[PDB]
Amino acid sequence: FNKACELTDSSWIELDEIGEDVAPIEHIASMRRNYFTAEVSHCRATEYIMK
Amino acid sequence: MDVNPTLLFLKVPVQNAISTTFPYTGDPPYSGTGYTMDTVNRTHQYSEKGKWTKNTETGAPQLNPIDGPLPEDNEPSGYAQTDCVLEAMAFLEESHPGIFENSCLETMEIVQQTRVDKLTQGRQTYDWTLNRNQPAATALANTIEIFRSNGLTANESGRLIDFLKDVMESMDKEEMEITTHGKKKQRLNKKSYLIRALTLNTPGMQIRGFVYFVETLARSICEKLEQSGLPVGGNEKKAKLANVVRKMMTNSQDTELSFTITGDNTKWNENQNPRMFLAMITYITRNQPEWFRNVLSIAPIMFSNKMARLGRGYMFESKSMKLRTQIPAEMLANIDLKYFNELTKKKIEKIRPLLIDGTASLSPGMMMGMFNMLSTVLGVSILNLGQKRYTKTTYWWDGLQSSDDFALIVNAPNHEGIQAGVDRFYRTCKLVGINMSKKKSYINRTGTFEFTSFFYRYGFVPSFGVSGINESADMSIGVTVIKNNMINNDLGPATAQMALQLFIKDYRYTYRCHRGDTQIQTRRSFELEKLWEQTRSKAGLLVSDGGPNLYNIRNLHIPEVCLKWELMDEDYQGRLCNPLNPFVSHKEIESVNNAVVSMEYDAVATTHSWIPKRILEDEQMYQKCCNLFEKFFPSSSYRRPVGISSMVEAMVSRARIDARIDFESGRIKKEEFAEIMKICSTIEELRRP
Amino acid sequence: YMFESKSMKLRTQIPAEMLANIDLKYFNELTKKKIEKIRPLLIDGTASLS
Repeated sequence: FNKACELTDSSWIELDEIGEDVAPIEHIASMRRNYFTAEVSHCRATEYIMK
Repeated sequence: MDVNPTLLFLKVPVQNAISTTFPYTGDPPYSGTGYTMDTVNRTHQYSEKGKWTKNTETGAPQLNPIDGPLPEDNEPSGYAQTDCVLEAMAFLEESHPGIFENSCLETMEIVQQTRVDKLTQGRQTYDWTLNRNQPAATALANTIEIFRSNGLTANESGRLIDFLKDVMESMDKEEMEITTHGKKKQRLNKKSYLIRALTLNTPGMQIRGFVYFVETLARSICEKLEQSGLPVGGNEKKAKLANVVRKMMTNSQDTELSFTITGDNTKWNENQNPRMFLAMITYITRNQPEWFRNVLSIAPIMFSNKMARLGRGYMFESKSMKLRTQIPAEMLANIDLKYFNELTKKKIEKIRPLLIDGTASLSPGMMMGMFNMLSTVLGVSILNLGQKRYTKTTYWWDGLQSSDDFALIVNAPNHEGIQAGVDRFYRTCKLVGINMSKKKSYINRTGTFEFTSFFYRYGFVPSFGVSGINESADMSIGVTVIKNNMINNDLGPATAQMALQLFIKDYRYTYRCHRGDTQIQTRRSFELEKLWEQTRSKAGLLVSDGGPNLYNIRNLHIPEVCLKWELMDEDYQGRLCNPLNPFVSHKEIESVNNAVVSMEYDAVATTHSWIPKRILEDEQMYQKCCNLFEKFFPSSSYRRPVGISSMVEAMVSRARIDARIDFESGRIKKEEFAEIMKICSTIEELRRP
Repeated sequence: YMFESKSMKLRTQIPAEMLANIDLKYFNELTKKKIEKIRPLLIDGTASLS
């Protein structure tokens, strides 16, 4: 678990596309989602997800 | 740093991070006759001090604990009292004036207008014709066929109650001859037929009717009560909790000490004696037509004589020859026990007397379901014996019940008062028949509690992917779910967008719909590649085809085809929305946008609306006739036809009429017309006998 | 200055005293040139005008 909660040198998850953002709430949602994906796209748990 | 995620609760309240306490986001991959024997034995151990009678009809030993000795310990017990249940129901009626009388009439309209097809809507049911599980519709068909062969055809009226008259008439027949298609006919003795009729499974088609009327009466009652949240879902149960809590914790004075008793009832389906349900339906249906008391009081009568079937059996294996048999449950009664282990030895020895031709005699209990809603009424009866009028003292209680889920509040003036109130509620429940679970219930001052996975703390706090029906019926179901959860279950914006992204990834990986520009190689790749070159505007392409996405949050409700309409090519519109497709298929208004998942989704019936691949003598006889009639009368698939002629007469009349208007229009080449008319004459002749 | 985000519906204001450090991306080209040319003369929020 300790290792699975660690970052790595990669971007393991490549998610699909989403339509353009027009709703002032859609922009906030995109900002939050981008922050999360950036903070989590490297975790070895994501590597296990993919594998 | 040894990471310990649970320590996160040291800063965030548990209710505000309870998500992390639910491990599985879907259905776990993991999952016998031993369990059935255990459930049969434990029920009889909870009623040891009960009368041991011998049903003279089914020939089974039955156990009657009602009006038995009062419990002498906290252990679970089912020695419920008729006086107490009747008094509880009477006090319930007084609090809610004219509830039973008003609800019986709303059930009168349903016990008469209901057809015999309501016994098909459901799940797998035991089939007394073959002693084998088998779908609901086919089980009903088999039962009807056997009844017709035996001469019980009053079910031809199309009324459910007439079918019930037929099953009760059968219950008196001396022999029921079953014809199986080799063509072997077997005759059942009256006794042999009875046990096969009063049999649960690990419940027959002869009990779906009465238990439907009892359940609808219970639902009608529960809708009126505001202390019952069973005949509701989601937003409804999220309002009753708030109302009750805000009612009780707004004490007019600081004297009142509120306390909530979040908890459950143990063995809730092994102590609810059917005889007790008969003794509260004979009260609910008071001063009602005597034919309305003999139809709602049959299932309780039948459930108290039920002969549960053990199941498959145990397998015997030798470590030398590595053999494996099954030991069918029938022979367990007459067998040498040296083979079995110790625990199985004790279980089979205990249950041996109760066996009758391989069938249990679980009289003193009620299996899961089967008045899941009447038991809710019983439970709310005792949540009503706390209204400060039937207590006569300072402490009073309220709450909700959802069939073994209650959130009882015990307002009182001091801690001793709260303890006395909890004790009295527990004792009353034990008298009525409800055994509270002391290993899962915790009492804490009001403000935070839990009710069937609804975690209330000063405020409230598996359906993502391809459903797998069509290609356009999934890009609608998934997007509809992503907004249903975003409106109801508080799913937020960013989570919604993430779910949409992952849903589209699953969509494109399951239907091989990856965009044309990307270079993932699959069977459908080449075709999509070509389709990605012809088109001038590529935004219009459906995600099902090689095409982009446009669903963010502001159009999660718009169906896809109407979303990409201005962006679509005319040469593409023509092919996509071509009513002469060989793929589009829908033969009923039922499934013209309705997936079992039953969900109401939006679709535009494009070429992506295709359908995936997959006792009577001819199981399709009814299907053949109905398909032919639909052919003759196209509106047979939309509106239930109404008429007085027989099917053959109507079909031949329309066949004659259509031909005449056709030959008069020159589209039938007279020689064909004469042949059609002579064929109609032949069919009409065949109808004379 | 007054900055308006028309995709978020936001209307914020930048006081003149912050013109000495604010990143020169929000403004248009002409205002960017003006700010760049005047920055060397900014002392204590004012601008020498000898």
